[PDB]
Amino acid sequence: MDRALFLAMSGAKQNMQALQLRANNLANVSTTGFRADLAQARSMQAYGEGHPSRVFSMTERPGHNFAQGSVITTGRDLDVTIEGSGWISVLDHTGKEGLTRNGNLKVDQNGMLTNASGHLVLGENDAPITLPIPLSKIEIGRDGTISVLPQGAPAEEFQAVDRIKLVKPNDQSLFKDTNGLFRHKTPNQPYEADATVSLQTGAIEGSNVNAVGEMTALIDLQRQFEMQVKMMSTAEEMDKSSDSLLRM
Amino acid sequence: GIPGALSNQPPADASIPQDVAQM
Amino acid sequence: YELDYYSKFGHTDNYGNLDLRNKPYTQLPSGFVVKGNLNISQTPIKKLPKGLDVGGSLEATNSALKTIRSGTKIKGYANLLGSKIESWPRGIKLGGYLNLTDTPLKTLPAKLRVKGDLSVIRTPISALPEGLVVDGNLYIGGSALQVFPDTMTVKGNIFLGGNKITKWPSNLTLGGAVAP
Amino acid sequence: GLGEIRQSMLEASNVNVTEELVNMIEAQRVYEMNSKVISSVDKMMSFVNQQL
Amino acid sequence: MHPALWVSKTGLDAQQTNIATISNNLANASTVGYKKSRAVFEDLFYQNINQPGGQSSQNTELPSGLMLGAGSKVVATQKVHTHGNAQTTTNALDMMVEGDGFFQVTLPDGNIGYTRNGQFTLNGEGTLVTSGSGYPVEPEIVIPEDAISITVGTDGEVSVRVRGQQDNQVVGQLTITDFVNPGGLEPIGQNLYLPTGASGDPQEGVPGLDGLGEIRQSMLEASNVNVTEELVNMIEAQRVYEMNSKVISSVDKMMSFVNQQL
Repeated sequence: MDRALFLAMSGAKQNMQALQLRANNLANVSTTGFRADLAQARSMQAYGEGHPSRVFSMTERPGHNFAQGSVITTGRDLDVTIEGSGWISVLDHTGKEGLTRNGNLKVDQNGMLTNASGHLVLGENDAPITLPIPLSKIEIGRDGTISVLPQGAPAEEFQAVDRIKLVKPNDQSLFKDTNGLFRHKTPNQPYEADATVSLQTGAIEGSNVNAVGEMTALIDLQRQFEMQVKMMSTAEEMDKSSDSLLRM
Repeated sequence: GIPGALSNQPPADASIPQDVAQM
Repeated sequence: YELDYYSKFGHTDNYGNLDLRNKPYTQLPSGFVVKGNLNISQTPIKKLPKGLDVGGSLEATNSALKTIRSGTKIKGYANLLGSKIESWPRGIKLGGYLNLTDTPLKTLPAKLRVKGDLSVIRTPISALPEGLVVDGNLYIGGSALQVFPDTMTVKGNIFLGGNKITKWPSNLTLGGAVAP
Repeated sequence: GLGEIRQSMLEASNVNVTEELVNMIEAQRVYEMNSKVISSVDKMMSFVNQQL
Repeated sequence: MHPALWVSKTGLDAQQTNIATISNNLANASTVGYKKSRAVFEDLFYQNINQPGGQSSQNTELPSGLMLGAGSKVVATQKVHTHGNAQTTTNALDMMVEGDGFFQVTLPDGNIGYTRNGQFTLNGEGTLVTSGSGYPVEPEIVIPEDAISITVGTDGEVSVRVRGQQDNQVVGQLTITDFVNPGGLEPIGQNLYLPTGASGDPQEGVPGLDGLGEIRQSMLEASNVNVTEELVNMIEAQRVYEMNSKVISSVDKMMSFVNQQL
């Protein structure tokens, strides 16, 4: 009726969306290699004839928290965590290359090296890494080199077979896709395998969700949500009062 | 008129020479 | 007074737009760099520091801006409607228009290039410099101009604004027309 | 490449009791935090149909 | 947000960094040649609210000149490069530096990293390498197979005893590096430091001349962490952390009252 009902409704709806965005981070505190999503609000003015008094606010995801996660020491050979900044190249079920930070690796019955989510890990050849089937000792190098020991072979047979593809692009050019894999915003952009990133083998990288940061965002989203609801109530209260004009 | 009053039109800006030049 | 490292921090938004509207500042730090638009309208600033680099637009309407030092770079436009500037320096990197309406401007540097419109409305300027090239419209309404330079390039329409033109350029490539 | 049989021996469980206790601490805290969000959403929804 | 909420949150993040750097020190309480770190706090900038002119000396004792802070932050995790105590071991391949000086090892990428850790050993070829990842020590020191003992002098002069001939044959000489500002060195893990701009240029020289330290064989440098200092600072960090939580809830209750009463 006054268009301030919808101006406040559109703000209250967006505050719920930001609340859900923060809720996903808290639901994913223990997730491995999880980058917390950032939430903010953007002011978009309604340009047109009349006084510039109506400005909408909509929530967006400007970026992600690319800080180093909490490293968990597991003493497992097939667990690796990226030191500092970096990524691991994996292809999902669609055969589409995407960057990940989950270094919880495993070997299937055929020998292909996958991660906890089943994404095949790429290597120097840019093809999924395949290991000889009857292994005896698998050690992951600090730079990503994979050295294996054939079954029954003596100690002095630690030959390298593959090198984990570690990619360190600009963090501002990466977006989180629909399946948690970060990809270039510009499509058809090759992932250059960096040789500077290092793996801290024997440990797993946790999530970087700042629990306090989400909680203080929640309490501010609640108060701003409630204040706009009062604006909706006072908008209809004014409308009801301004109805006796035609009540002759 | 009042000084410093906001305008109801997009704010001519920098990128896209189009605005930086046309008055 | 002057502008310090922390004085400017209170007048900057998330996109580096410096707003000094009616602020009692008289000068800016030497070698000043502003990421976004700079607004110094209605300010007692008399001279801009040398090496000023603006990533946006300049607005100094109704201000005390009188002197500009050479080497200043402006990505956008320079809006000086109603300032106190008397002379325009040579070598200013300007990517927009130069609005000098209601200014005491008298002289302009030779071979000046303006990438947009040029307004010298109500200015005591006596003669446009030879080699002046304008990529937009020309406003000379209410000015003291009565003689045009021999060669000038106005990509837009020249607006006389009332003053009588006694001499026309010999080499003039005009994309528009001439209006009184 | 196979292992060797050792007589009069046994293999103890490889569980790390300290790891489980540390895991319990984190899991309990995450459990309580998500409960607050559910309570927060319900209180926000309560404010809507009560104020309006 | 209400500005009082984020002011208190910066105090919470400042203490979280303090807790992180204080748990790391206690984790490396037995690491050989480990230098403790302390979190250094500094207050954020104050903004003039009632006087946008930016003149904070006009009426500072008046409401017009009021200035409000933006919280606190951890400005640096300063390393305290004090000398540690001596551990007397039986191994002949571990060394120690008496005073100022840093050992030199060659990283896989080519540049050298400086360390206080003296736990060394030999590889298959016999070169002196680190006891951990195995990075060789600069300059290279190769021990002959016929050698029966290793003697490292106070000036790093490495000599071995070989039977069939008296006098020890010298097979190399250690050399240590000192820095003008060792606190500016970048820790990279594995008991290694990388030179930075704030540290200054490396100053290399024989271990025992020009103010450098002396190499001690069969001796190790203990970590300089003070476990009691960490526990005391841990106590303060918790209480400051709790206090900033109280005010955040206090602001939340006040704002909840506003939209519930009005």
